Amino acid sequence: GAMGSMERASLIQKAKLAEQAERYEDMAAFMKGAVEKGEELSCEERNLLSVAYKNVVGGQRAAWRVLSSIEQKSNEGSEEKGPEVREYREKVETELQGVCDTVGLLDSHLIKEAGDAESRVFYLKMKGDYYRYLAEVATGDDKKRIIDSARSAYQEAMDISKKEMPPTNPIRLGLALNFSVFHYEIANSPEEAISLAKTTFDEAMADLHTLSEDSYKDSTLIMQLLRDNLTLWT
Amino acid sequence: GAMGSMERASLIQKAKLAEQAERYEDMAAFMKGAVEKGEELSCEERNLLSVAYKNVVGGQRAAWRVLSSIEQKSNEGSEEKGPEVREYREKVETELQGVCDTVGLLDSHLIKEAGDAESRVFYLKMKGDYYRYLAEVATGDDKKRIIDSARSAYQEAMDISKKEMPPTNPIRLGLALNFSVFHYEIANSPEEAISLAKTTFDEAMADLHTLSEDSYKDSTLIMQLLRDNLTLWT
Amino acid sequence: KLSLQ
Amino acid sequence: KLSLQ
Ligand SMILES: [Ca+2]
Ligand SMILES: [Ca+2]
Ligand SMILES: [Mg+2]
Ligand SMILES: [Mg+2]
Ligand SMILES: [Mg+2]
Ligand SMILES: [Mg+2]
Repeated sequence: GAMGSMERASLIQKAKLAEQAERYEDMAAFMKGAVEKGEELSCEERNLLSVAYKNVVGGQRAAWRVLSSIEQKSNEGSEEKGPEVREYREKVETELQGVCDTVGLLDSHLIKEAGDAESRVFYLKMKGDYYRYLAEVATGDDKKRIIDSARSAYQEAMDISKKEMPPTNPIRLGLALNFSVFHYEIANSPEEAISLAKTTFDEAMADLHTLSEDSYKDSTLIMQLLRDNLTLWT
Repeated sequence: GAMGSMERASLIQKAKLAEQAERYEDMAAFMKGAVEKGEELSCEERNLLSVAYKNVVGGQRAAWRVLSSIEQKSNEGSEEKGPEVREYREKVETELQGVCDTVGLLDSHLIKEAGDAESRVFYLKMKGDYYRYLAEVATGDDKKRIIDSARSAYQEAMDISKKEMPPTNPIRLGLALNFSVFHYEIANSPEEAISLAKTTFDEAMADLHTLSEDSYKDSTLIMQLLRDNLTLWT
Repeated sequence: KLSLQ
Repeated sequence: KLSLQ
């Protein structure tokens, strides 16, 4: 890898600088280099990895949606414009799929070394998320298998989080939020999405009394995102 | 070039799609491919070229400024953090300089084939702009020569625009705005900056009566930018 | 927009 | 911020 010659600590320092500069491609390359040093990631480092790739793939997904919408309109009384829209949508799609495939890092070897609930749930949620992004663009013979890979990753994360974390844990809440979105947007299961979001919200509500002021702010922030989705869906 | 096998018209079509998707690196690569076909650019195509590279280099400049500010703070009672901030600022700087050097396109061979005032002033203003971006990061033995290259390009564009274009022409106005910024920010000549912005504004004001409603909106928009700078500088 | 941002 | 945007 191109980061093989840079110190782990220097990669982490530069990932933080890249975040401040809004250079998320650089940030992701730095964090990929840090992961490939082979050591486990701290909580802060896991967040740097997630922030970097979420921003990179977020831009790709936004562009894919714009191009897909144009492509769909061109396939209606529409005037033929040639293969260019499909070609360029395919180009963006392939790059997106490449980034999801890279986030490989989970399989080699972050997840197998993650033993604590906070690390293991974090990585399995990530695995669900990036299979979900692959599912968003999938149209072929593997679409069902991609969806099931997302589901399986989310389900293992959910099982661990329910056994090992309090209902207000922000990682547990963000996992439940995203698995609920998976049910709604990917799995054609709006009722499961709503049930999961509602039960997650209610159980967190009942546990807020145990929290410090700072933890209360952390948990209620994600609870509001659950409520926002429930408001949209009901 | 990687775009050598794609049709000129397909490159232009994909540049427009990339703009809609906010994929400005792609947009710039497409427009570079179109320029390298060797044909002159239409007015719309010149704008696509400019939009693409302005967005690319704009992100690089914003990141360079963040990193430069951190580097300056580290060089004060500050704690030594190693070479990483300088290294990463240098990395972003080198990439920025590479993009400016690419925008090469003007020299091979856009400017020498540009005979009409609207094309020639547009390209010479671009040449001034990208030498100005090189000047913003220059610290070495060529800083003075870089500044003079920007000045010389702007001056030739100004001479042509004053002889061949009305004072309300949007290209003429945007050139005057940017040359005024060059005087203020690069050449240590705030009085020349203010004089140029004021004279440009006043002469445009006196010519607005000749314009259609749509041309009036185009010209007054850039006049407001001149006024905004004058308000800041006085 | 719906997922954790 | 000052130049043509
Ligand atoms: Ca080492
Ligand atoms: Ca051809
Ligand atoms: Mg290396
Ligand atoms: Mg371990
Ligand atoms: Mg090619
Ligand atoms: Mg010509």
